[PDB]
Amino acid sequence: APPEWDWRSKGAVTKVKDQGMCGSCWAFSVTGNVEGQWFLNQGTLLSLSEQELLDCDKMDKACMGGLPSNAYSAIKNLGGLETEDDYSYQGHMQSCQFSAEKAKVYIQDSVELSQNEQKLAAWLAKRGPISVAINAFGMQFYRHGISRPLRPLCSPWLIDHAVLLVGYGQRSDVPFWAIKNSWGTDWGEKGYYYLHRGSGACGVNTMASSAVVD
Amino acid sequence: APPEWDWRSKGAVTKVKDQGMCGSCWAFSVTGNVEGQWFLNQGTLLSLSEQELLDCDKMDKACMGGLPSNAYSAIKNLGGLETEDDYSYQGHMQSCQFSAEKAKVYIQDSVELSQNEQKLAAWLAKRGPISVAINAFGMQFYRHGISRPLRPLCSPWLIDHAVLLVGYGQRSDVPFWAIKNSWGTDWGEKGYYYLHRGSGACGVNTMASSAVVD
Ligand SMILES: CCC[C@@H](/C=C/S(=O)(=O)c1ccccc1)NC(=O)[C@H](Cc1ccccc1)NC(=O)N1CCC(N2CCOCC2)CC1
Ligand SMILES: CCC[C@@H](/C=C/S(=O)(=O)c1ccccc1)NC(=O)[C@H](Cc1ccccc1)NC(=O)N1CCC(N2CCOCC2)CC1
Repeated sequence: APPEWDWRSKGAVTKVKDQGMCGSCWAFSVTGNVEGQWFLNQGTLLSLSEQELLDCDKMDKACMGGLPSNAYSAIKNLGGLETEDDYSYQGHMQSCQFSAEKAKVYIQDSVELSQNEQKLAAWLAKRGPISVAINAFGMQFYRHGISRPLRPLCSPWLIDHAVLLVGYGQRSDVPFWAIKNSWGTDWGEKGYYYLHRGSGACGVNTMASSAVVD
Repeated sequence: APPEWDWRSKGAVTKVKDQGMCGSCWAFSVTGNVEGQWFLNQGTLLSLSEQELLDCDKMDKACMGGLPSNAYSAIKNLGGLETEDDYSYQGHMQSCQFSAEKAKVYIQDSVELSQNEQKLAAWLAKRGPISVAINAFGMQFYRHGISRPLRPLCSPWLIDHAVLLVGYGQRSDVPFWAIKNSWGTDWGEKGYYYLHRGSGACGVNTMASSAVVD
């Protein structure tokens, strides 16, 4: 695997979005991963609908939380995912407005990735952005820099956020993961969270996954 | 046994893989079975190395064919199976790169199952995906739907392929076996072959087996 890699300059990542006051992080983690997979496997980067997951996925609970695993399944079962433009984000659940004929992206499966961060970096560089669940301890008071919270304070037992691994590298010889958040661009480093890489920081390596598009 | 059952929605099946131009079907049939056994008995689904079998299993012949029975014996003798991440698939034989400390999965033995399809269904629903040898005639032209070639075209005595039973059920009162193939996802129904169940179709029930984990 390469020493460093980031998908933003390669066209596999959409701009940073904002979930607002809705606890829909899980939906953004999933669309971000699916957007990357569709670009790399079908050739076009599209901004996909988180709202479809909020309204047409009852296994998950919209603003009250969800799991990428259930999201991938819902998208497959529904028959596709619409774009942000055809099904805009409202920040709250509503009756399902999914239209099989409006869907432009399809999922056929999903995979759970390795818990080894070296292997995760290799997968990322070769197959695209990875959906990950993390403990958000080191994010609220976050501004910039490579975050490395006191280990016990960011354990995998309290994972409570879902985001996206977009790249990795080293800043002054300190390994990092470039993580796309969903709280707008005015947060952190242009909407991104940089986390220490190689220490199982905030359980970032424990629940990595990706959809398998058609 | 349940009227229907499929391990895909239950987390015991990895993504559909692709042999490439290599007669390594036997290796995929075996890793698929072991992946299911380790998930059910140890709790985690890991994508395992078919390459290990191509390079380290000397009773079999890598891209020119193999027997599930030989493969189970090799895995046991080697001391386990490494993951796809640690020992990636190349589609051709190489020198053995197996390393004891890299082994993440191990088996204690293997069993040959009954040819009775009702018993096989019951065993599948209770113990997991089953490795099966099959006459691949019906798969050569397969597009979709429940395959049921004429007897003389799919003789149960002309076995040439090895796949994995992942589920069973019925489509319009027609009983079927859901079979995971290893020719990529563009083949068949998203990489899967659906075969008539209850008629010993293509000898699918004649060489059923499974690794024993625990
Ligand atoms: C209120 C839900 C917020 C939302 C997004 C985080 S957020 O809104 O940006 C945020 C972060 C930090 C402080 C406040 C708000 N969180 C989630 O969707 C998280 C994401 C997640 C967590 C763990 C593993 C994988 C994914 N999931 C959820 O919160 N879920 C609700 C509980 C559910 N549990 C299932 C088992 O039985 C108990 C309930 C799982 C999904
Ligand atoms: C060139 C080998 C291809 C490979 C995988 C099939 S394949 O690549 O998907 C494909 C599909 C359709 C047409 C051609 C090729 N096949 C095998 O490994 C097959 C799988 C198999 C066959 C028979 C019983 C059990 C398992 N094995 C073999 O081809 N082997 C050679 C013959 C040997 N004898 C068979 C008869 O009894 C004594 C031993 C068994 C192993």
